[PDB]
Amino acid sequence: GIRKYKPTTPGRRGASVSDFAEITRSTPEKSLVRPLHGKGGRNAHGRITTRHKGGGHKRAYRVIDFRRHDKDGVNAKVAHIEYDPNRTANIALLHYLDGEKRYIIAPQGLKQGDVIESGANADIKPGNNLPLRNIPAGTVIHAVELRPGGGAKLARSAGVSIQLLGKEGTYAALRMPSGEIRRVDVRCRATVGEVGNAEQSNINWGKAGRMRWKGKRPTVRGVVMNPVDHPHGGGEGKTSGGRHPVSPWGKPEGRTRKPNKPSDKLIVRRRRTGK
Amino acid sequence: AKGKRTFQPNNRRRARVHGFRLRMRTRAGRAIVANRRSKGRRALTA
RNA sequence: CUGCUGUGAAUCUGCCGGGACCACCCGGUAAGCCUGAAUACUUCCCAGUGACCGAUAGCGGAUUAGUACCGUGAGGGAAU
RNA sequence: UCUACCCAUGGCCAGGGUGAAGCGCGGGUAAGACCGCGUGGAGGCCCGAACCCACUUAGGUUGAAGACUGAGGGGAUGAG
RNA sequence: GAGUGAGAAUGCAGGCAUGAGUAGCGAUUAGGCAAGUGAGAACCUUGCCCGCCGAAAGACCAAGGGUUCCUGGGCCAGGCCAGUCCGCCCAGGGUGAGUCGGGACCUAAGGCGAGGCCGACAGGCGUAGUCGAUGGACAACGGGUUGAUAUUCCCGUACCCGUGUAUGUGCGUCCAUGAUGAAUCAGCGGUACUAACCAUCCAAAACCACCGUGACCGCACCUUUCGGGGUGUGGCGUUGGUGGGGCUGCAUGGGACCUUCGUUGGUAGUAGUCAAGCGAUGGGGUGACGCAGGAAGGUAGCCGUACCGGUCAGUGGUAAUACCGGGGUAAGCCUGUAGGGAGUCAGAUAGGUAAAUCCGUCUGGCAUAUAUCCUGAGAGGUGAUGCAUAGCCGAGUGAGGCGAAUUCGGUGAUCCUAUGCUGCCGAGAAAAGCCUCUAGCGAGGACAUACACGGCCCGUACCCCAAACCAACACAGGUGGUCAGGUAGAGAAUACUAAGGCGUACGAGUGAACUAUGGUUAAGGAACUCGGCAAAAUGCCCCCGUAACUUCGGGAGAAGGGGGACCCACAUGGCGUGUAAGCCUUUACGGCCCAAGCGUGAGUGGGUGGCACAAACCAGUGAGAAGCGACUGUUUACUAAAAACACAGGUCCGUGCGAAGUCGCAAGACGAUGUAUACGGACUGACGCCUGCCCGGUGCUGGAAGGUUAAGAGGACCCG
RNA sequence: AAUUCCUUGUCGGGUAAGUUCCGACCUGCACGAAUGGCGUAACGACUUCUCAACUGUCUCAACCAUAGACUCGGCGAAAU
Ligand SMILES: [Mg+2]
Ligand SMILES: [Mg+2]
Ligand SMILES: [Mg+2]
Ligand SMILES: [Mg+2]
Ligand SMILES: [Mg+2]
Ligand SMILES: [Mg+2]
Ligand SMILES: [Mg+2]
Ligand SMILES: [Mg+2]
Ligand SMILES: [Mg+2]
Ligand SMILES: [Mg+2]
Ligand SMILES: [Mg+2]
Ligand SMILES: [Mg+2]
Ligand SMILES: [Mg+2]
Ligand SMILES: [Mg+2]
Ligand SMILES: [Mg+2]
Ligand SMILES: [Mg+2]
Ligand SMILES: [Mg+2]
Ligand SMILES: [Mg+2]
Ligand SMILES: [Mg+2]
Ligand SMILES: [Mg+2]
Ligand SMILES: [Mg+2]
Ligand SMILES: [Mg+2]
Ligand SMILES: [Mg+2]
Ligand SMILES: [Mg+2]
Ligand SMILES: [Mg+2]
Ligand SMILES: [Mg+2]
Ligand SMILES: [Mg+2]
Ligand SMILES: [Mg+2]
Ligand SMILES: [Mg+2]
Ligand SMILES: [Mg+2]
Ligand SMILES: [Mg+2]
Ligand SMILES: [Mg+2]
Ligand SMILES: [Mg+2]
Ligand SMILES: [Mg+2]
Ligand SMILES: [Mg+2]
Ligand SMILES: [Mg+2]
Ligand SMILES: [Mg+2]
Ligand SMILES: [Mg+2]
Ligand SMILES: [Mg+2]
Ligand SMILES: [Mg+2]
Ligand SMILES: [Mg+2]
Ligand SMILES: [Mg+2]
Ligand SMILES: [Mg+2]
Ligand SMILES: [Mg+2]
Ligand SMILES: [Mg+2]
Ligand SMILES: [Mg+2]
Ligand SMILES: [Mg+2]
Ligand SMILES: [Mg+2]
Ligand SMILES: [Mg+2]
Ligand SMILES: [Mg+2]
Ligand SMILES: [Mg+2]
Ligand SMILES: [Mg+2]
Ligand SMILES: [Mg+2]
Ligand SMILES: [Mg+2]
Ligand SMILES: [Mg+2]
Ligand SMILES: [Mg+2]
Ligand SMILES: [Mg+2]
Ligand SMILES: [Mg+2]
Ligand SMILES: [Mg+2]
Ligand SMILES: [Mg+2]
Ligand SMILES: [Mg+2]
Ligand SMILES: [Mg+2]
Ligand SMILES: [Mg+2]
Ligand SMILES: [Mg+2]
Ligand SMILES: [Mg+2]
Ligand SMILES: [Mg+2]
Ligand SMILES: [Mg+2]
Ligand SMILES: [Mg+2]
Ligand SMILES: [Mg+2]
Ligand SMILES: [Mg+2]
Ligand SMILES: [Mg+2]
Ligand SMILES: [Mg+2]
Ligand SMILES: [Mg+2]
Ligand SMILES: [Mg+2]
Ligand SMILES: [Mg+2]
Ligand SMILES: [Mg+2]
Ligand SMILES: [Mg+2]
Ligand SMILES: [Mg+2]
Ligand SMILES: [Mg+2]
Ligand SMILES: [Mg+2]
Ligand SMILES: [Mg+2]
Ligand SMILES: [Mg+2]
Ligand SMILES: [Mg+2]
Ligand SMILES: [Mg+2]
Ligand SMILES: [Mg+2]
Ligand SMILES: [Mg+2]
Ligand SMILES: [Mg+2]
Ligand SMILES: [Mg+2]
Ligand SMILES: [Mg+2]
Ligand SMILES: [Mg+2]
Ligand SMILES: [Mg+2]
Ligand SMILES: [Mg+2]
Ligand SMILES: [Mg+2]
Ligand SMILES: [Mg+2]
Ligand SMILES: [Mg+2]
Ligand SMILES: [Mg+2]
Ligand SMILES: [Mg+2]
Ligand SMILES: [Mg+2]
Ligand SMILES: [Mg+2]
Ligand SMILES: [Mg+2]
Ligand SMILES: [Mg+2]
Ligand SMILES: [Mg+2]
Ligand SMILES: [Mg+2]
Ligand SMILES: [Mg+2]
Ligand SMILES: [Mg+2]
Ligand SMILES: [Mg+2]
Ligand SMILES: [Mg+2]
Ligand SMILES: [Mg+2]
Ligand SMILES: [Mg+2]
Ligand SMILES: [Mg+2]
Ligand SMILES: [Mg+2]
Ligand SMILES: [Mg+2]
Ligand SMILES: [Mg+2]
Ligand SMILES: [Mg+2]
Ligand SMILES: [Mg+2]
Ligand SMILES: [Mg+2]
Ligand SMILES: [Mg+2]
Ligand SMILES: [Mg+2]
Ligand SMILES: [Mg+2]
Ligand SMILES: [Mg+2]
Ligand SMILES: [Mg+2]
Ligand SMILES: [Mg+2]
Ligand SMILES: [Mg+2]
Ligand SMILES: [Mg+2]
Ligand SMILES: [Mg+2]
Ligand SMILES: [Mg+2]
Ligand SMILES: [Mg+2]
Ligand SMILES: [Mg+2]
Repeated sequence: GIRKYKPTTPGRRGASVSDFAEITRSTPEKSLVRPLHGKGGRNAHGRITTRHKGGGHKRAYRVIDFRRHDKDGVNAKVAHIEYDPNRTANIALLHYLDGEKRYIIAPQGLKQGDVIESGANADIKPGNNLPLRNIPAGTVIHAVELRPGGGAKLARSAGVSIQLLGKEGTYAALRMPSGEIRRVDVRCRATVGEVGNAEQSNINWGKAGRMRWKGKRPTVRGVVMNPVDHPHGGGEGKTSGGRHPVSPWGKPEGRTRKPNKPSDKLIVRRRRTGK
Repeated sequence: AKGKRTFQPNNRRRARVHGFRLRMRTRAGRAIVANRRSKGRRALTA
């Protein structure tokens, strides 16, 4: 849920925070954590490639089984539901009855003690993971693959999901959270149900410092640059840019997808733009 | 009242930025060392 | 004459060149390879020479000289 | 090696106020709302040294100093 | 034959004038006298005063420096003066480690990077690796000693790694002893990866019917009758769209013919395996981590005291009644308190690269255990008949010898328990080390005793908020960490002080103007000025009391008013602490309670003194409006701190994923170990009410019947 | 009006005296709706106007001390 902050300070005036209500434990699993450091938005040349990335609280990586492919038919009751700095969604520690612990993205309404099962014969209780071939055409699914074996890539951010519209031959036509309709090989693996933590987008971050705790740095805008730094800079007084809007490197607004991409045969409809 | 001047000595850092091994690993550095040897410097490098 | 790309033959009544090109004449024999001498230079060594300088000159350096010193560093750089 | 930003790993932040949610008690409510009381210890909270800045002014202005000094000045658990 | 002629190039070098015996001689502490030394003394040595620092201007380090350290000598240069002195010159000397700080241990960011991939070459990245502390692991403390080192030397007592020898328990390879789990012969019941088989998702080639034609036309046909055009049905014909049928064809899941897995009558726990010990480079656990906030229990430290040793400080009193000084001692080894943490036993089981008796998981039986285990401040003992100390002495250059008492309390941490506990979201390194399990190695081996030994390399002197480092200088600037006495005090502020350290390197005079820095100022009180600039003013604690407005948090310390000293009494009071005395019990390193002893506010009443009682130093001026930006923040190092930037909130656009964007020639990287509630770009800028018109221009996006258009195919016709 | 040249626009307030200021008027040279428009509690070393208090800012300056200046001894420059 969301809990609001009392305006005791100008920095808390409209801010709100999450009710970490599904968070059943406040400490991760030790054997599933890897070291993770901060990169500053800088690539192998040491140079800034993505701007506005730095500072930010230290975080550690949790290993998620995005590739839930080896535990077929082996149940796993949910051990804990816990926080993750690297997602918007929470994570669930699964206790496979063979004696093996893993992490998955927690779906909406997942509880402790819930049996989760995998394989073609798995039922369609949310949490269960099985190939697109076996889910009825009309389920709402999350964390679906692009190629049969590559692990989840689609609809894994918090609160989102994919509607499986139908199946034709060896392809499944299913709509992205973006409204796009795409076709994916029916041999791909998917998990049933929406993603939890759906309210996380309703929260006011309050102050510049709170968004700096997240690894985000201030964004200066071109109209207040000089013409040597941005196409939008220059002029005396405030300007609208004196020019059609462009990126820092001169590029104009417009379509940016690479034409004639090999996957362009797999997109039924693109996404809507503002109606 | 800031009065910090530009040179702050550090023997290790001076070695790791100007030393013999760093001049040698690259190519322009070997050029610099050979040039200084030919000129006659008693100290080729830091 | 020659590089990259495409196309792409003949073995001598062949093929190439003779300033677009063609005919005739003439010269030669590609797509295989070696090759001394006559030619260019001087880190270094030896021996000499100068209508060359003679200590603010001549080498930056006749003496602690690429030294002292200046610079983070490439480097700059004396005076005696 | 100054400075700008970032990355890892460490250290520091006298003293004193305020009194958030949460919990508990009572009242009030068909049931609430809410209030009063306590515990509670929040906050780019307050006053204020170390520390970090640099708003005013006077002096300096072949200086003590190629940007300082004196008197006041802002931040001071945090985008420090 | 010329390097052939200088007065000018803000010309180049050297030597020297003018200003001129002029300015300055580098803080905000401050010196004096007596004596000595010496050729010479304001500056050196010694004594006695005075003053300054004292969260330092004291003590100890890192980085950096490099011999500046000590002794002897020196006095030409340097020292902003002189110098007998010196961080200066000269010579000799000085730095001692198993435990300190590093390496021989481990890794982080990162660096380099066998092969490698990429790139015309030069090269770019990078795997395995290997370095790389600012972090993790790891064993020593007190006292003494030199002119110069000191957990290093010595003394006393420890701890940690190896090594050899002799002895003791004592499991063992062999015997032998147990545990032992089997298999074959053959009787079997399902469990089977193996046809054929079934269900599921999709459509193999496929018709029907409703409704339309992408264009042609026959049309209900309409419009100035027919100009143009066109709402609408039909056939040639499909941009063809939609709802229907089951065999059927593909894939997905399932039992089953197939095999195999389990069962036993007898032979055959025969044969083999386990039962000492070390055990990984492999598996596992731990290592192992944030921020804030207490409270409690402690100790250090400090303040008094029993006891001890002494003083008489030429003053009016003060001989013990007063005053001054002591009122000490570590690691280690014992004990295991306050606190904090933790179920136990057995069975089965690939999940952990193989195996696990280890770890996970699932089952079950027990009592919530003042039990038990672990941890752990501290108290206590021992260390310690030792060491140290106030003093006392002969007796001096001073080397030396002797040496008392040490008991109770109060206060009290920013230090410890504590890598704890509780809250919170922003969700908080790795590796070795250690422990553990098996793989394995194995005939010996484990613990103990005593004696004898080995413990490597580098630093260590000295400075270190500074005349020894960075600043050209013996420079008013800069420089990370540790320690933190007293009295006022909330305080690490401020005033004064202790220990300790300084008086720091031109002086001596002198009532000029003028400048600077402080002070006071009659009457007036902003009349000054661009402007209350600068000064002045308020300032503390406790009670009382506080406005418009509000986003209900604030505004607010709003504004405003009263008190504050000292003595006495209430008061042998209250409160904290806590000994005895006592009470209570698991009986102890127990709890309860408390005379005494100590510490300590608050008021109440009475009195007393002064111009003044927050007496010094320290320490908000307040109120009312308007503009801008909501807010805290950031910014032109060195004339601009702002209304400018940022911001939380808003929208628009792009991006379906080695995304888009960016860095690269590429490979590759960031984005992101993210996946549209995400990421990038653009504008706006908390909040509240809203955001009008214009799509012509220019961009963006989309579309195609036409017009136009490259290279490439074509080679009619013409020319040699 | 951080926007108005004309302009010291007009009316009221405020002063003894008001080109700034506040509240309005509309003739908007040359405001206007995310280069947002209009408000807004809290905040500001921001800009502007005012009152109280306070004062050497001033009428109008006087006096005191210290560091220089000044004199004596030592050393001893500079731009020009
Ligand atoms: Mg690099
Ligand atoms: Mg961004
Ligand atoms: Mg999250
Ligand atoms: Mg939001
Ligand atoms: Mg806010
Ligand atoms: Mg934004
Ligand atoms: Mg911005
Ligand atoms: Mg620009
Ligand atoms: Mg441009
Ligand atoms: Mg501009
Ligand atoms: Mg403008
Ligand atoms: Mg400065
Ligand atoms: Mg050849
Ligand atoms: Mg010469
Ligand atoms: Mg001569
Ligand atoms: Mg020369
Ligand atoms: Mg040098
Ligand atoms: Mg509270
Ligand atoms: Mg409460
Ligand atoms: Mg604050
Ligand atoms: Mg403030
Ligand atoms: Mg403050
Ligand atoms: Mg202040
Ligand atoms: Mg301050
Ligand atoms: Mg700054
Ligand atoms: Mg100013
Ligand atoms: Mg002057
Ligand atoms: Mg001066
Ligand atoms: Mg100043
Ligand atoms: Mg100051
Ligand atoms: Mg000449
Ligand atoms: Mg001349
Ligand atoms: Mg001349
Ligand atoms: Mg000259
Ligand atoms: Mg002269
Ligand atoms: Mg003169
Ligand atoms: Mg004069
Ligand atoms: Mg003078
Ligand atoms: Mg001086
Ligand atoms: Mg004398
Ligand atoms: Mg003092
Ligand atoms: Mg003190
Ligand atoms: Mg000191
Ligand atoms: Mg000395
Ligand atoms: Mg001398
Ligand atoms: Mg001298
Ligand atoms: Mg001497
Ligand atoms: Mg000496
Ligand atoms: Mg040893
Ligand atoms: Mg590495
Ligand atoms: Mg190589
Ligand atoms: Mg590399
Ligand atoms: Mg190493
Ligand atoms: Mg270290
Ligand atoms: Mg010493
Ligand atoms: Mg010692
Ligand atoms: Mg961890
Ligand atoms: Mg805490
Ligand atoms: Mg305590
Ligand atoms: Mg007397
Ligand atoms: Mg005493
Ligand atoms: Mg187990
Ligand atoms: Mg003890
Ligand atoms: Mg050394
Ligand atoms: Mg030493
Ligand atoms: Mg030392
Ligand atoms: Mg040091
Ligand atoms: Mg000095
Ligand atoms: Mg120096
Ligand atoms: Mg200094
Ligand atoms: Mg500092
Ligand atoms: Mg004190
Ligand atoms: Mg002080
Ligand atoms: Mg003293
Ligand atoms: Mg005079
Ligand atoms: Mg004055
Ligand atoms: Mg007066
Ligand atoms: Mg008066
Ligand atoms: Mg006034
Ligand atoms: Mg006036
Ligand atoms: Mg006035
Ligand atoms: Mg006037
Ligand atoms: Mg002022
Ligand atoms: Mg004042
Ligand atoms: Mg009030
Ligand atoms: Mg107000
Ligand atoms: Mg008040
Ligand atoms: Mg008792
Ligand atoms: Mg009793
Ligand atoms: Mg009792
Ligand atoms: Mg009186
Ligand atoms: Mg104050
Ligand atoms: Mg207004
Ligand atoms: Mg604003
Ligand atoms: Mg602002
Ligand atoms: Mg500036
Ligand atoms: Mg400011
Ligand atoms: Mg300024
Ligand atoms: Mg700006
Ligand atoms: Mg936004
Ligand atoms: Mg836009
Ligand atoms: Mg791309
Ligand atoms: Mg979007
Ligand atoms: Mg703006
Ligand atoms: Mg808005
Ligand atoms: Mg609009
Ligand atoms: Mg429009
Ligand atoms: Mg338009
Ligand atoms: Mg348009
Ligand atoms: Mg258009
Ligand atoms: Mg277009
Ligand atoms: Mg062609
Ligand atoms: Mg105005
Ligand atoms: Mg205007
Ligand atoms: Mg006007
Ligand atoms: Mg008027
Ligand atoms: Mg007005
Ligand atoms: Mg704009
Ligand atoms: Mg505008
Ligand atoms: Mg607009
Ligand atoms: Mg705005
Ligand atoms: Mg406005
Ligand atoms: Mg406002
Ligand atoms: Mg501010
Ligand atoms: Mg300002
Ligand atoms: Mg007069
Ligand atoms: Mg003077
Ligand atoms: Mg003189």
